[PDB]
Order: sequence, then structure tokens, then C-alpha cells
Amino acid sequence: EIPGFYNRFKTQAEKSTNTGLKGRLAMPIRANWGDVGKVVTIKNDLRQLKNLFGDDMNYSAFKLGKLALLGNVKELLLYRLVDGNQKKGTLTLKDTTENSAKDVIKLETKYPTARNFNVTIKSNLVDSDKKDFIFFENTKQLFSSSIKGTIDEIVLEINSNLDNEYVIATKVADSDTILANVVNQALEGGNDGCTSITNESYLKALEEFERYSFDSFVLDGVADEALQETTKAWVAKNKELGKDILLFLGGKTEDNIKQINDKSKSFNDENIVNVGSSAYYENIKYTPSEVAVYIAALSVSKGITGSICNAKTIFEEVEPRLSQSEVKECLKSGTLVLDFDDGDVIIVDDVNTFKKYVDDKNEAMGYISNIMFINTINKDTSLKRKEFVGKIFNDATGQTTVICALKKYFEELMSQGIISEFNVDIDTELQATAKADEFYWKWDAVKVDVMKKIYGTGYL
Amino acid sequence: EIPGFYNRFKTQAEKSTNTGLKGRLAMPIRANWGDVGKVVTIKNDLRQLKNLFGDDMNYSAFKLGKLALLGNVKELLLYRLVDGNQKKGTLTLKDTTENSAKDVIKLETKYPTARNFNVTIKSNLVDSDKKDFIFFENTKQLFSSSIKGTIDEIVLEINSNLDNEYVIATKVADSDTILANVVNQALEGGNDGCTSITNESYLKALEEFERYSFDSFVLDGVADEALQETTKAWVAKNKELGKDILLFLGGKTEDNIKQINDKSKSFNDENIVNVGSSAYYENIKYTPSEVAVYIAALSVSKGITGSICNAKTIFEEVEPRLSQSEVKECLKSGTLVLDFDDGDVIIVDDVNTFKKYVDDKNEAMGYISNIMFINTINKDTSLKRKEFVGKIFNDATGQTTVICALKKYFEELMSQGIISEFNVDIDTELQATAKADEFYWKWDAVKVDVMKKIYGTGYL
Amino acid sequence: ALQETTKAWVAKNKELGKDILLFLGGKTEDNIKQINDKSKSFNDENIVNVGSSAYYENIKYTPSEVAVYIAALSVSKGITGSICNAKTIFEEVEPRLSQSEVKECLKSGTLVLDFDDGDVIIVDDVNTFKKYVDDKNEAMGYISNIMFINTINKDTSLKRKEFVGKIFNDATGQTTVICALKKYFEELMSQGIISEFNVDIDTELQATAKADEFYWKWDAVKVDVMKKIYGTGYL
Amino acid sequence: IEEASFLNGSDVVILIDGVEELYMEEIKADFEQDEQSIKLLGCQNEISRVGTTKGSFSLNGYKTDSKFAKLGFRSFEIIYNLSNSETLGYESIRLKNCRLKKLPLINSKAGEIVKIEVEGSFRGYDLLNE
Amino acid sequence: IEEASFLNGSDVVILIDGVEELYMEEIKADFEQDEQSIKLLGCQNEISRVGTTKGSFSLNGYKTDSKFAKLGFRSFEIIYNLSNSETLGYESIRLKNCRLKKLPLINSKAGEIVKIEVEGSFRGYDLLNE
Repeated sequence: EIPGFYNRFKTQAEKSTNTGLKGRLAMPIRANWGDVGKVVTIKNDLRQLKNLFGDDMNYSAFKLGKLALLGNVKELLLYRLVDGNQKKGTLTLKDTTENSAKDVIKLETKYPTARNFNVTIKSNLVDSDKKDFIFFENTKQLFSSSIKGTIDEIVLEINSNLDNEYVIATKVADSDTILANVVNQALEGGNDGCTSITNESYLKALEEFERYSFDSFVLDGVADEALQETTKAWVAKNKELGKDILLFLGGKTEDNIKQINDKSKSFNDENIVNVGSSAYYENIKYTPSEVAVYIAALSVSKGITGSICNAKTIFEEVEPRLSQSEVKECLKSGTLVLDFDDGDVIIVDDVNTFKKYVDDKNEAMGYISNIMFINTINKDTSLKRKEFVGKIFNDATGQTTVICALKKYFEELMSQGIISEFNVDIDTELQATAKADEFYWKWDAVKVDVMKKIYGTGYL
Repeated sequence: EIPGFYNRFKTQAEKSTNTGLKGRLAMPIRANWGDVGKVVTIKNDLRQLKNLFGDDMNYSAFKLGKLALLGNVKELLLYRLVDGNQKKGTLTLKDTTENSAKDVIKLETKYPTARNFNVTIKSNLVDSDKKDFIFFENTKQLFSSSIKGTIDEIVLEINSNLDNEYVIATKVADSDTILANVVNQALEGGNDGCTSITNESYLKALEEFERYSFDSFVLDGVADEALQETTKAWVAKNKELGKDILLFLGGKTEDNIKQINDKSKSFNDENIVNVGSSAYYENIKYTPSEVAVYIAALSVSKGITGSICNAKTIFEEVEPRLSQSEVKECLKSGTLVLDFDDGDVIIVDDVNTFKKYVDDKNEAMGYISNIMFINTINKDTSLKRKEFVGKIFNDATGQTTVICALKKYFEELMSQGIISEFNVDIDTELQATAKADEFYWKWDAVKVDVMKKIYGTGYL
Repeated sequence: ALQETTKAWVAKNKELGKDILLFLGGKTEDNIKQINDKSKSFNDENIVNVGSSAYYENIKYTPSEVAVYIAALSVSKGITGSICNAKTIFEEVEPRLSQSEVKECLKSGTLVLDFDDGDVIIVDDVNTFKKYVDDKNEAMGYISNIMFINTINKDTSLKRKEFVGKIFNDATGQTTVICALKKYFEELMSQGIISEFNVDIDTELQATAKADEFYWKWDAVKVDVMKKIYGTGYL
Repeated sequence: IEEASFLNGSDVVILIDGVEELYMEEIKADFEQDEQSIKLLGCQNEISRVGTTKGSFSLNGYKTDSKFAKLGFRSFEIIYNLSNSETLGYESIRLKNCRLKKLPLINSKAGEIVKIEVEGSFRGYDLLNE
Repeated sequence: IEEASFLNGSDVVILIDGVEELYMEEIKADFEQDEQSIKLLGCQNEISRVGTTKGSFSLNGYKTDSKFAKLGFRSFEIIYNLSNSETLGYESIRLKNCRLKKLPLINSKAGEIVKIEVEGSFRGYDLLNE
């Protein structure tokens, strides 16, 4: 650019998203259009989501990504999910200079899709050699330009201009012939993307989601029992490996109150969550599995120093409803249930599927907040290997540096008020029997209490 | 519009309602016509009521809504009540271009009804292709327009013009044929709306009334014992859940003085009220259950800082009448009785069905004003969860902020003169034994005294 | 052809940064539909057309000639003024229209004089950019707002003669920049042109800025001017 | 708790009429009420209400020029920036229509460094940053 | 930053009525407003305006003659020069129509050096150099 003022009014509609966002979320989005075979890290902004994964509400990708980002997740990791048969729309242009037409350009969708992506090509009025190339999306123009009739320039402009994000042009053969005039030709040779959503395709996506670490996994709001079981085994394997993933799910609409209670009691995992109530927002319905996307997003956004026991959810109506004794029974079974406590929806309690506890374990770990808190500690202490294991000695000096670093992490953690008191010391009982390489330590903590139940005794 | 003065005289008959209105009321209106399956929030203005729920006096909807709004309720929440068999009036238009006529338009009532909603269609004199479409209501014109003979334009104008509020036109099939000339064809395929008023239909409506919160519920002035019992169980369930609803009812005309006294003593609920006296206003009779609509409306309008013990009711005559000893017996039984103390009717006392008290409870709670006052406190303190539960710590700082907020609410409440003195502090006795999450507090108050009995000793 | 050439000229100037408000007028041959279509053809913020001829001192002025006086009055008002219903010196105009037809013509984006009393009065202060779209606001389709935005862009753009290449890009320099811009807005607020304003650093973009670049943002709220007045009579 | 929240005097830069002032020792600025006291017949405590606001500043430093003597009693502005170092946040305050109450023409002692101290009033303030 | 900008009291020479004064310890001079405060009905802050200007000086030193006692209450001038050494710049201020408020006739203590302290007023000032 050149030195000087450049005053340029921007419309007020183009507001950026909020700033109070935290945490990371995974999303195997069933996108009709988008990036196949790779995970994309969308920021707070909704703009990359719609630019990369369509604007249509019926698309699970856009709908559930909108839910997650209204859940105020800082980074939302999207992986497009398509069937194996699903492929790129493809078309070939041809010339009319010769008596018999021949292929000179192939227009393929930039990524696999079978949406209503149409093409139109005609002669340019300004210059005879030039041609006008136009692209349509559901009868909406996307790209429009006039380029010389040479196939090289046509392919160059098509692959160069950013409005051609939905198509790649590749030169079939060297030629400068005048192209054929075709009107509203749909790119074909693929599938929808939300159709033929299969277990093996999720399992591929889950393997692609093993690239990165997540505060929680959401399954992209699909209530299939087989898919829930596969993702459950996946997260269990990850936890056994050490990667902590908090899985969020939801029941179907057919399930009655007893059935959803039994489904929740069937899950007895610390890091699995189910939503047993559908919701409505902007007059559009969300099944409990779709609502689980927003629930997971808000859980991750709160992360630590927060909980979603009675958070003010954006939803304006929910179903079904229950009495206090019945809500007690449902919570004991371990179901998360939204309630319409005032004009806006409010969660009943921050509970996970591990409400069914036993005497050898404590009751505090049956809540999502405590699972996220323990997982965050185990990760954060487990993050201390990049300078620490194989790079430190096993003498008193090294052990004291270890305890100093761990105490530093706990003290900084105490600085946010998350903990009231803590202890970190050597585990002498085990360390006496330790092998030379092994180092053993122990820690205590006391989470700060948060008011949940308040009783007022009136008089007059 | 365009800049300039636009002086437009408005007739004096079109006066808006008063301004001194308060409170919210529920109304399961048995409307011959109106919005089925949804609750509508009518404002102070009577105009939305008649526009949406007919102008006819025999309609329970209009009659009782007029009572409620002369009761000066700020917001009146109406839910139309119709039987399951009750449906939309429906008719089909047909063309005469061919030898055999065929359907091209269906005219269905916008909402379920079977009123005398007639249609008339004829040729347009100005243009041959145009046709005149007219709609009648009890031999009163509603809509009139001339539109091209094309079915698309006809359906568009019928669904567009606001005078077609009682009908929707839908194009059966694509056609431009000239319609048949039909004169005064009544829409059929439904029921009245005030007929076949059944318990299950109320129970649906009550579930639809669970959408929102009400200062009081009125039952729409139906004195059926089964309906009273069902609504009684409903409000009891809501109170157990925490939603406070003040139910208003009324006895039948057949009941004698002893029978109505026994009926009132049968009800021993704090938040149930019965009217045992019918009234006449504008020479039209209202049974005690219908009068209970206005009584509830005035109770809600007064809300707090008011009572209806001897309020100047609009009614100009009541029945039956009693002596002072008999009025004492009836009030002890717990019956609300209107009296014609002067040219306008006046209530005897602000009493609820819970006059029959016992030693373990106090006498002050057997009055409607105290029930509304305690309910308002319990709600207003209970409204302090949207920023307060799950979002505050359980230390001395958090507890002191809690007490500060509750004291603020009481002090603002004291500002209206509702209370003479109050106290809000920690409940130390219970708080010593509290669990870490639990917070316990207590409060005292002294309602300001209101003169009811005045004795003058004369001398000469 | 001349209108098109001057249109391209002013568009080039605006792209360069020089803001010129072009004023034009239709011919006498054009009927009401033709002039409406001509106005809708122009969809530029800084182009104006007059679709009505006038007479003054018994001498006729075609709508393009009358556009000279219209532009002159627009410039004379400049800021703190508008020509929506200004008392023009002309004593007769043509052609005339009904209120619904005036509404249609204004929606098309035609400036039309009217003989409201013994002296001529403008109908509304509208430009050819009445045809707006959702991504932009409605307020910018008026001549007053175009002149106001152009005046701001120029006046802020006049702050280079001591300011660019002559100031540092540290917190002190940026704060002096914001102080000067706030001073200009405050003096602008002194004439009552604005009810409230804000001028601050554009932190979102400034975080990603290059070392030389400085990014700022501003808000304003123009004072409302009565245009429509409705009186409800009783007796 | 947090050491980083504290702000030292060394993180201060002062601009007098747009040019930085480097040889200053301390600065003060207050925006004071003319608080109105109200006593009512039925009530037994005073009611206080906001009156007209006045600004007062003082500005002590070391003399290096006759800037304030030339400046006279003309109106000027003071932009005061207090920055954090451990954190990147900063406060900026602009005092408007600042005017000296008295001119420090002469102030010197036998063996001390020549210091300059001024006081004055300002109309209002803009909290530019924070 | 720059060490050289600071000015010491040792770079001071004072002229009382054109003759240099050598035995002075400190000097002060201020030109003070009678600032006028304005409150307006539509506005919620005070407006300050410049009033009449008065000069006040004080001048402390060591007694070596009865110069000020002879001088009485006659009008005199004070020329104050403050020079820089590391730089060649200097300030010169001329106080005009200076007049003593009181005569230091006697000021002595038991075992201390006899000091003289005077105060007064001046009409205006000329900033000769800077």
C-alpha cells in the first residue's frame, strides 16, 4: 500500500464474536460441503465455519458448529465426515471450433461434495476471444469473471480467484480453442455428505481426531447406539493410554423417562455424558444428541473455574418435564436434563453418567466439573515431560526441583481460587521400596465449595 | 412515509384502556374462535381480545376476558380451549371452464372453528378475468376484494390481506380457470368450541399453561367439580415443585348457604379461593365461577400494596344475601361473598379457603393478601438464581454478598411501605451443622397494619 | 455520454480518495417511468439527478439546469443543513405526482421539486443510492449523510500535512493521534452535528498490525432532525 | 497477591500540549464535587447530592526551560499515561482546558537544583485507556 | 535523560535596582491569578476564567548592609538570571515595580549569622531571555 489515511466504513452487521472463550472441542461434522480427510481448527469467529462448511441449516456441520460456537468454545476442531462412495462433483468443458467437440477443461469440486453447484459459460461481449465464466450455488452466484479464451488463462483464473473455493479447474490438454456455451450444468460424481453416514467412516474420523487433544468429544450429535458404543470404546482406549477425552452424547426422542434413565445407568463411565431432553432455539428443534453439542461446548468453555449445573443456556424451550421426586430419580440414574426455569432454559445439575458410585470411591467424582478438574490436573502434571523425563537426575536435588515445579503449578492454580489448600511432597512409603529410576510423589487438594443448595426459613 | 404534517382526526370512541394495571393472569378460555394450541399474552388493551377471540357475549372467551380486563390485570394470558373433535371449518372452490368441475382452492379457517363464517364469490364487473371474493361473519362482511382469476393471485391476496384473519386459502393445483360462483357457503368440518368442553382438554391446556408463571389461575369460570379437583391437584403439584399459583373458583347456583359453606370447608388449601355468590353487571348475569374470573383479576391487579377485602367492584347486583351472624358463619367456613353495600357491589372480606387454621400455624395466613405476599417473597428470593447459584463461592465473602442482595430486596420492598421492619441474617443454628455446599439463612418481617374494623362511641 | 463520463470521473476520484458529489438532471422528454428507471440505473452514493424542470423569473430551467441550483444549495448547507424541504427560489415546477406516485419515484431514487406553496419546495433529500441492500444501512441513501461522511473522511484525511512521516509509531504518537482526532470530533460536536462519539485504537486489527501501520476506529450518532410529524385531532 | 498489578512512578510519561515532559518529579489531578447537603424535616440523616465538578492539578518538576513562563495563563492539555511493564496494560488520562493558577517565574535556593512547581485547574477529563 | 539540562542554584546572579546582590540564599517569584469561577444553569462543571494578575516575591539572604532599610517602600526592579554551564543558554527575568511588604529592620539570633528575609509584590514581568 501507499502512505496515507484510508477511511473505510464497515457495516455494523459484521460484528466479531465475543472474547470470553476458552477450551478446545472436537466435532466430526457431517458436512455436505467442506474439508474431507483433515481436521480444521476454527477460531471463535463464525465466519470461517460458514465459509468452509456451508450456510445451510439442514447441514449438520453448520447447525452443530453454530451450537458449539454459541457454546463459546475458544477453538472448535472440525473434521468433515463423508461416506466412502461420496466423491467430488465433476464436469468437463469442451470446445466447438472443430466439428467434433473435445475435452479441454475439467471442473471438479475443490473438496468432495454433490451440492447444487452449477456452472455457466458464455461469450464475452467486450472481447471476442474472452469468455464469461460464472458459478452458481442453489441459484446464487458465487464467481463471475471474463478471461481470455486460452485454456491456460481460464484455468489460472479459476484456480486463482478466491470465489472459486468450490471448484478446481485443470487443463485436460493444451489448447486455445473457443469453449462450448453451457448453461446451468450441475457438478456430478459424488454424494450429499450427510447421507450414508456409517460406522467405519466415524472410525476413520476418530483416528483423524487422534491428531490433537480435546477437552471434550461430542460425536457431532448422532444418537446411533453403535456409534455411541464405538466412541465409548475409543475414549476408554484413550484414557487407558493417558489421553483424557470427555465424551458427550444424547438419547433419542423415542425414549421414555424410564428408558432414558436405564440408558444413563447403563453408562457407568467417569468421562461419558448423555443429554436426555431435546430443546428448541430460534424456533428450530434440536434433538438431545444435537443439544449435547452445545452442552459439551459450554462445559469446555467453562472448563475450570466454572460449572454448568444451572447455567443460563441460550435455548428457549425444552422437553420432556418431570416433578422434583422424578427429577431426583432421574439424576440418581445419572441423566442430564434441561429445564425451563424462567424465560430462558437452565440446566438442572452438573452430573455425568458415573452418578452410580460405590463405597470404595467417593461421591465427588460423579460430577462433570470434578472430572474436568481431575483431567486437567492429570494432563497439566503430565505436560511436565518435555524438559523433565530423561533430562533430570534422580537425586535429592532433582527430586526437590520436581516438587518445586509441581508446587509451582499448584500455587498458580490456587491463584485463580480453584483450590483452598494443597500439599505436594515425596511419597516416602512407596519411595523406600522404589527402584533407582522410579520417582514417587503424592498430592492433596481441597476444591473450593460452590453454593448449590440454599434454604430460607421465613417468619412473620 | 414522506416528510410533512399528517393531521388525522380519530374518533373519541377509540379510547385506550387505563394505565394503573399490574400482575399476570391465566385464562383457559373456551373460545368459539381463536388461537388453538398456544397461549397468547394480551396486553391491557381490549382490542386484541375481541380481534382474536370474537366479539360475542355468549362466547366464554370474550365474556370472561372482558371480566378479567375490567379487573385491570396488566397481562392476561389466554389459551383457547376446544374439544379434540373440534376442527377447522373447510370448503373447496371449483372452476366451471370444463364440463366437470374440479378443485383448485381450499378455504380453511385460520384456526379451528365452526362459526357462521360464510363465503361468496362472483365475477368482477370492471375486469372479466377478475373475480370478487367476499367473506361474511353472522351476516356481517369481513373481507372484500377483486383479484385476477388466476388461482395464484387469489390465494396470495386471501392469505395476505389482514381482513382474511378467519381463513387461509391454499392452492389445490396449478390452474388459471375461472372459479364457480357460490353464494353464502358456510365453512364446515369442525365444532363450536364452547361445546364438548372436557377434562382431558383442560389437562392439555394446563400443561400448555405450564409455559409461563402466573399470579393466579382462574379455570375460565367453569364450576365442574372434576375440573376443580384436577386444577387443584395441578396447582398443588406446582407448589410442591415451587411454582406458586393462586387458584380461584366458584360454586354453582344450585348450592344453598349450608352447601357452599361445606364446599369451602372442604377446600383447606392456602392457594385456593372460591366465590359463593353470583353477580349481575350491565344487566347480564355472571355465575359465581364466572365472577371468580373478575375476582382473581382484581386480586392480581392489586397484587401487593393492595387487597380486595372491600374493594369497589364494578358489579351492580349480587345474590344471595345473609345476616351479620350468618356472614360470620360463612366467613369462618371460608367463603368469599360479595355484598351490595351501596349502589355498587363491595366484597365482604379478603379470605381464602384456608380460614380453617390450627394451633401450629398462625391466623394471618388465611387471607388472600398474605398468600400473595408470601408467594411474591418466595418467588422474588427464588428469582435470585440466574447469577447466584453455581456462580458464587461458599465463603464469608459470598455469604455476605448473598445477605446484602437479600437485604437490598427487602429494603426496596420496605420502600413501598409494604413492611414496617425486617431482618435478614445467617441461620447460625442450622449453619453450624451445614454441609459444605449448603447455605442457610433466615428472615423476619412485619407487614404494615391496614384498618379493617373501626368503632365509634357516640354521645349527645 | 457526458453524464457517463463525469460519473466515471467522480468514481475514479473517489477511488483515489477525492470525494466529489455529482449532480445531474433528466431531460424534458422523459416520462415518469423513464426518469424513475434512469434514477434506478444510477446506484452510486455520490451521484444525484433532478427529474423535474422549473421556472423562475418567468424563465424556464430544464432539470439539468435546475440541478446547478440544487447542487449549489446542497453545498451551501453543507453540514448542519439539508435540502429535504428547503425553500427554493423557483416559483413553478413540473411535472407533478400523487403521494403514492411520489413514494414510488422516491423509492426509485429521483429528486423531485414540488410547488407546495407560492414558492417551490423540495420533496426529500435523496440521492441515486436509495436502492440499498441488507449488508449496508439505509441512512447512507441521503445527500446529507453522503456530504457528512465525505466531510469526515476529508477532515480526518486532511491530518497528513504534519502527521504522516513526521510522527513516531509508539504509544506517545498514537495517543497524540487519538487526541487530535478526538479534538476534531469534539469541535464537530460543538456545532450540534453529533449527539455522541467515540474514538479509540482498533485493538483487534492493531494486534496483527505491521510496525508501520496504525489502526483506529470511530463511532458517531448524528442528531435526529424532524421530518415526519403526525397530529391526532379531537373535538 | 499479584506483584505485577502494582504500578511504579517510573512507568509514567507526561505530555504538556502534545510534547513530552521528561523532567517532572510528581503530578496530581483531582475532580472534586461541590457536594450539596440536604436536611429534611421527616428524616434524621443528611442527604448528599452531586454538585458542580471542578478539576485541580499540581505538577512539580525540575526546571530546564521557561516553558511555563512563556505558556502564561493560556489553556493547555495534559495527557498522562501510566503503563504496566509485567503486564501490557496501561491507563491514559487527558485533562482538558488546563490553566495555571500562578506562574513559577523564580524559584531557586542556594545549593539545590532549581525546581519548578505549578498548580491549576481543568474543566473535564477523558479516560482514553485503562 | 540529559544531565546537562538541570540548572543548579549556583548559576544564579541577582540584580536589585541594577546592582548585583551577592549574599542571597534563596529567591521566589510568582504571578498569581484571581481566578474567576463560573457556574452555569445548563452545565454541570465549573468554568474558570483569568482574573487580575498579581506578583509576589520573597528574597532571603545574609545581612551585609542596611540596603533594604534605606530602600524603604520605594519601588525597585529585580533582574534574575539563571544560566547553564554545560550548555550556554540562560534565562533572564525582570520583575518590575517591586515593592517591599515589610522592612527587615532587625533579625538576629544568639549565635547564628545575621540573615535578612524580605517579601513584596510586583506588577508585571519581562522574560528577557530563555
